[PDB]
Amino acid sequence: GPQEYTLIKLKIHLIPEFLGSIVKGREVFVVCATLRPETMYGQTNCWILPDGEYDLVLAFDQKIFDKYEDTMKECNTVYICSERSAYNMAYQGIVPLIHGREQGVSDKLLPRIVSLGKVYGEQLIGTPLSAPMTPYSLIFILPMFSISMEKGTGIVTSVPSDSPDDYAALRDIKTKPLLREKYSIKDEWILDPLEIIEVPGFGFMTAELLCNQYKIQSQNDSAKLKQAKEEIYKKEFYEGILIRGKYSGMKICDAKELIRESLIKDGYALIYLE
Amino acid sequence: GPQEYTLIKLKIHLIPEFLGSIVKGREVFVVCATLRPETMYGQTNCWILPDGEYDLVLAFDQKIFDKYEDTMKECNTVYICSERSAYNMAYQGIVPLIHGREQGVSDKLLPRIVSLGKVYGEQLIGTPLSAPMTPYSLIFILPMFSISMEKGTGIVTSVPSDSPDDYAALRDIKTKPLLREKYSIKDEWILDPLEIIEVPGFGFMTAELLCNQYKIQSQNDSAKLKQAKEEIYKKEFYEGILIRGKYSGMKICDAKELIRESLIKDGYALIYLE
Ligand SMILES: CCOc1ccc(Cl)c2c1[B@-]1(O[C@@H]3[C@H](O1)[C@@H](COP(=O)([O-])[O-])O[C@H]3n1cnc3c(N)ncnc31)O[C@@H]2CN
Ligand SMILES: CCOc1ccc(Cl)c2c1[B@-]1(O[C@@H]3[C@H](O1)[C@@H](COP(=O)([O-])[O-])O[C@H]3n1cnc3c(N)ncnc31)O[C@@H]2CN
Repeated sequence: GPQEYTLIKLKIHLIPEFLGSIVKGREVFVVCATLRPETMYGQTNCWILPDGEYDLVLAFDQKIFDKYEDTMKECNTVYICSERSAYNMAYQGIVPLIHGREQGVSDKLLPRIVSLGKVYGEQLIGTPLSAPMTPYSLIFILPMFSISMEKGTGIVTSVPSDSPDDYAALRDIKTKPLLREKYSIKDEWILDPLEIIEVPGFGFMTAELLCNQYKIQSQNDSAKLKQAKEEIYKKEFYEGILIRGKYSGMKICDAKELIRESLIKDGYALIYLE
Repeated sequence: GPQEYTLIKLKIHLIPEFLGSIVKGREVFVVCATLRPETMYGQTNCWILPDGEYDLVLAFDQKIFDKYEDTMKECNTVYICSERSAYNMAYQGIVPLIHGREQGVSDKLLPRIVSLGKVYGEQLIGTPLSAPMTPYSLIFILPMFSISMEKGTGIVTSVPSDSPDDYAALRDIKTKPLLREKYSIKDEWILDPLEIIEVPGFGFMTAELLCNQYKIQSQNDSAKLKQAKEEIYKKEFYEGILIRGKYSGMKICDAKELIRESLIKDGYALIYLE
């Protein structure tokens, strides 16, 4: 590193009781790291690690505070993310830090994030979200088992048309009916992929082709997925043509940063480094 | 961590040729991390690791830039510090980042610091510096061998009256005449300690007493130094009375943050986390 990402804010549309008691009326967002802001037009769902443990982090609504109470008064926004990502967010001014009282005495200043609580990925499966740019009104949180808690926020947005991982993990849900009974996954949470990008070689549903081309059978086949992902990434950046949005018609390489800046302008996204 | 520090900017008063060719007319500062902003009244010298390798980092004069040339135009300030500290500075907005061209292709953004070059601590020994708050007009860079390159910036300010390390390392220079011949250390670079803080138990030159009390013989006796340092730190914060500056008369615990904020206001210091 360091590597640069776009942090995508997915707004919880209906906050459940178990969070509502802790967040007390604040806006809550699930926050995902992506390398591909231009693909937000094709989001079908959101991915979380079922046994991942995530923080409920107090965030700026968009200086290190001395009082917990003043931060709590001044921030009306919570981000669900890995503790680890929250610290990176803090260094970079995205969430507040306070001078913590949890250890030591007043002769040292120990900056800490304000974490209201802890939440397991499992508990969030089924949560409705307003996401930017996708035509779907609401998309839903679903389990992905390939998620590393040591990268990004541990939360990942799903664009199955142009991500081999996302295609593979949604297919595992679509086929394996034990998986759906287990996590109590309703049918209406599983949304259809969307055509968003033309790749002149492969057409408009490039992730499925590549998953067939590498003979990928589930989300777990990581060595092959890695090869699919590296191929799709470069070919789509240089040769992919957007068929959605303001920059419809343009190549990804020419539109990507413009799309990213409009998401940032509109409050859907932030620049993030780790 | 994370731990909070004050970054002290020590301005090079006479920039030598070997740096002048690389920095090309820019203001240069040597940057030190301290836990004790209130002790800047007693600075006698600055400490560097002789075989430490430091960056010449482009800094804001006080958004990730796409062009090296625009950063170079917009920044007239260089900070000498460890590469590692510079990255922390970058995350925290203290020095610019650029989208680097050193590896890969334009499909990924790789934020990098702008390092003009490399410099060994040895090469800086004898450099004259304007430091804040000390009565001395100029203080000088000298070698300290206990410095860890994995902490702070690898550069440390020297307050021998109230730091056991600083007292011990200056004494090693004062006594050991081979050490002075080796690094070519002139006499006029070795400045006398200054009384700055009364500790009701020990008086006004508390570091020397403690070095005697722990029977500390050189800067290398780290296990004992650790005990001296932990004792002096807490006793001075809670019981130490300043005899210098605007808050002369006051206890350190009441003056410390006020002093720190005035250094920040006046452009001598910055808040720094690692
Ligand atoms: C690798 C190509 O990634 C692609 C390719 C196509 C598309 Cl359409 C996308 C992405 B990408 O998914 C996120 C993020 O961008 C990408 C970050 O990859 P890097 O190795 O951590 O640098 O991996 C995914 N990611 C982020 N955090 C993750 C985590 N904790 N665990 C597993 N995967 C994660 O976003 C879109 C929609 N998913
Ligand atoms: C430990 C008490 O430190 C004292 C005690 C008294 C006084 Cl008057 C001072 C400090 B203190 O010296 C710096 C800095 O503050 C302190 C940081 O200690 P922590 O363990 O890295 O958190 O250690 C020192 N330090 C910073 N970076 C260092 C490094 N890379 N290597 C060795 N020591 C370093 O500042 C003043 C003037 N020197």
